[PDB]
Amino acid sequence: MFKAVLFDLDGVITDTAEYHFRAWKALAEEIGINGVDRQFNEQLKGVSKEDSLQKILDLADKKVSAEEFKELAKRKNDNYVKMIQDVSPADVYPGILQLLKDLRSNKIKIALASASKNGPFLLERMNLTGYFDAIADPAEVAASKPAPDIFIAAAHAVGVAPSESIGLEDSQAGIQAIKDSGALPIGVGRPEDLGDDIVIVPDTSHYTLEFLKEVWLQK
Ligand SMILES: O=P(O)(O)OC[C@H]1O[C@@H](O)[C@H](O)[C@@H](O)[C@@H]1O
Ligand code: ALF
Ligand SMILES: [Mg+2]
Repeated sequence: MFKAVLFDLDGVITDTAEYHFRAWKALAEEIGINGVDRQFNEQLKGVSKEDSLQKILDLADKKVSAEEFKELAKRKNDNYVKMIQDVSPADVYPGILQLLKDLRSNKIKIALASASKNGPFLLERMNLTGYFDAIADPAEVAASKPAPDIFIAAAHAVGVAPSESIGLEDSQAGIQAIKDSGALPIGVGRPEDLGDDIVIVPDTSHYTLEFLKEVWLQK
């Protein structure tokens, strides 16, 4: 039986992938780049703040100064941080709170494997901090998603091997990170976005302990 679950945050625990998208799209447009639509945004999910900005600049073969790059990343973060101030426990996605309770009651470790530097603040807004045994610090890993490092760090932080863990993700980059960590991925979203080669559920209500057990036994 698996011994840990490694959670992505944005688009898994709550609908903040939507807010990252809106904030990045707004930034892109301010700089005259119009290609950040929902389809392109699938390439941005899971990616660090700096890598996100770079992917956007690349879309338009645009170069900015180092000073401008720093200011643009700050402007997007400042906007995003404003957007999330009113997040509350009411915004926890369906199933997630119950899953945390059920994991905790079955002595399964719970770790956050988020790229977001806003992760701790969001878990506090949602009254979830006390369910997490560890939060992997995304500033500490030498490499970000789709590198596996953040998932490996999350597993190690709760004393479990990645191979004894499930990872939950909504992104292409994050699914790849889980695969390369040795943990078992279960995605949430559309197979058209996340692939047909892993288990994908259509919405978070499917993330029950019963189902995670259902998947572990088979794969
Ligand atoms: O800018 P932050 O809060 O550090 O977030 C980093 C990344 O965190 C990931 O969880 C999101 O999927 C990305 O969209 C985001 O860019
Ligand atoms: F959506 Al995340 F780390 F929270 F990629
Ligand atoms: Mg996500």
